[PDB]
Amino acid sequence: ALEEAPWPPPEGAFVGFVLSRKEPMWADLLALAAARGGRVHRAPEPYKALRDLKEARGLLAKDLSVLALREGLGLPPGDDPMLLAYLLDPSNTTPEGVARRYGGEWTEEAGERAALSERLFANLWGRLEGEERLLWLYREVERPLSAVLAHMEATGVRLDVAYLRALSLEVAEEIARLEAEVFRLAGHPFNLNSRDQLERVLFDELGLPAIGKTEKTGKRSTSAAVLEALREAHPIVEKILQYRELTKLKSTYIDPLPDLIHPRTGRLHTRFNQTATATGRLSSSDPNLQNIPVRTPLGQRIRRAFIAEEGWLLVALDYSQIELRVLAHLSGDENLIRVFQEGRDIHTETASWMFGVPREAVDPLMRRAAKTINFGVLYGMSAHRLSQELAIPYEEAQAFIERYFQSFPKVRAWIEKTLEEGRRRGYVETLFGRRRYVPDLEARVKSVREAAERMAFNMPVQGTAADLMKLAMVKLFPRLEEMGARMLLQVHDELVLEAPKERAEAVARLAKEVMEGVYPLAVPLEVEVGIGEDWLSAKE
DNA sequence: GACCACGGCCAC
DNA sequence: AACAGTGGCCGTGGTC
Ligand SMILES: O=c1[nH]c(=O)n([C@H]2C[C@H](O)[C@@H](COP(=O)(O)OP(=O)(O)OP(=O)(O)O)O2)cc1-c1cc2ccccc2o1
Ligand SMILES: [Mg+2]
Ligand SMILES: [Mg+2]
Ligand SMILES: [Mg+2]
Repeated sequence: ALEEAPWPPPEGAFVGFVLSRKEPMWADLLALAAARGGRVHRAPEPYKALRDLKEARGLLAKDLSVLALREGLGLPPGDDPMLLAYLLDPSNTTPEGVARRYGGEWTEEAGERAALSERLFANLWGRLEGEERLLWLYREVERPLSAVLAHMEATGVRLDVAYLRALSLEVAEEIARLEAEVFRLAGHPFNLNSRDQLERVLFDELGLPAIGKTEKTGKRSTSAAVLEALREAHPIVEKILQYRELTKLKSTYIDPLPDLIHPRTGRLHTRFNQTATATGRLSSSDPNLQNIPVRTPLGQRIRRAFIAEEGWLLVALDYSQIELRVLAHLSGDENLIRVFQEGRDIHTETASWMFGVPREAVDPLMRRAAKTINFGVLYGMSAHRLSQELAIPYEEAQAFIERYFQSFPKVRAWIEKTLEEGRRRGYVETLFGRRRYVPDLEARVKSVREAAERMAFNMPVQGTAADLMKLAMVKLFPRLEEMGARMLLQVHDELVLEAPKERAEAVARLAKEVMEGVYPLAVPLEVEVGIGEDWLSAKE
């Protein structure tokens, strides 16, 4: 940890390493070091020294394991003090912040990162002695999960590049037509992408009324909620919303994604961040593949670009009404449990209410609208906003929210119990004991307290569902290798797999069973599954 | 070139 | 916009 011994290190040492850049699939490995006892080992040539390691044990283990897979080396991740910190407090999200909480410094030298990994592991493992529930989540979920994510990251997903490039041009021509239509209505040209320029045109030059203001700077907002509020008080607004949709999808997905294909795989490689969220969810970045478009007809065209290798099929599995089922288990609502022990669909039921139509005539776009509504209401939405999203008088929306919860009395009782317990203990917890600390529950400004309250009772629900999915991933991944299949993506309550066409149907059937039986609840988990040549087909 | 705050908006 | 929650990436506008 200050003293130096010749490479290689002894078995079980802690590793540090420096990458030329944050993405492991794209990084040059600039330095590799390892630490054990009172000694640090430094490698003369980093790529060769990788061959010597049996596992990756230390800070950001998964990242080094991914780079090793890229080179054809099986170097699974083992212990990672970031995972210990994240289980102790999920505000622990980066090495910089962990080190300056638990007794070190994160620099840019591999040998220091290795010596830091050594101490940070000893400190945090000691803080976890006696937290049997957190130790369980570390050994049975997070640590084995890191290996699953490393393989997902190194495998990647195939993308139809020539398609997206052709699509970029069709979208550009439609963007330019819309720009010209707005310029004409404004009587002049300007930067439609400049929020501040648009504000002035809409609210000063034209007379349009300003419905709301931005948070930090108090400017007149031009957000969709504001604009759609007057989608007919001027047609220009209508075109602006269509321009925004198109430019958003072009600059975020259509244009950048094609330029991210890796030269040695032919595929697109995301990163699955395991200590990035306050609830236990994963996140995805560089690029985010958890927010690929899907809701609009153009977003659908984009999602179709995600395709199976030649000779394989994509398999898509998605839990049914997942947080609603979890809520049933957590709250013990007899009436809510029943709903699911009878195969009812509350998303479909709210849509039938919303659109005045029998359950037989709800289509997939209707039910999507009802999902946002049902979860909006659930987690604390206000009567006022609902009346505005649903386009109905204030008093009509007040009432749905009343009936929504009368249905299931035990829910509000579980909310209040969770908060009281969170006020007493400092934190709220998932079914498996994952914690989120929420101090503001006893803040003296109502607005701050009530926000903390909404964050606080959402966490056990969203975080239990994430625990279940993570555990499902951990159980499923060994069965996929034995069938010659691959795990490609996770989108919170959804998995995408890639399987040989000859094994696709068996793989689907199997993955569904594992997901549904991951951890029986007081309510059955149902999983929808589809198979197709592309990401969209598989979700149908 | 690198970093940042902000408004805004995609997904779950 | 807002008494829904959880993320990450865009362009703009700005500094060093
Ligand atoms: O606005 C939201 N707020 C929120 O907190 N979530 C959470 C809660 C859900 O259980 C979980 C998984 O989401 P999801 O798989 O899409 O939905 P569900 O599992 O409940 O239902 P199903 O699979 O169709 O049967 O994500 C989702 C949405 C939402 C709204 C929407 C509209 C379109 C497409 C997806 C959507 O997602
Ligand atoms: Mg679902
Ligand atoms: Mg889903
Ligand atoms: Mg730069």
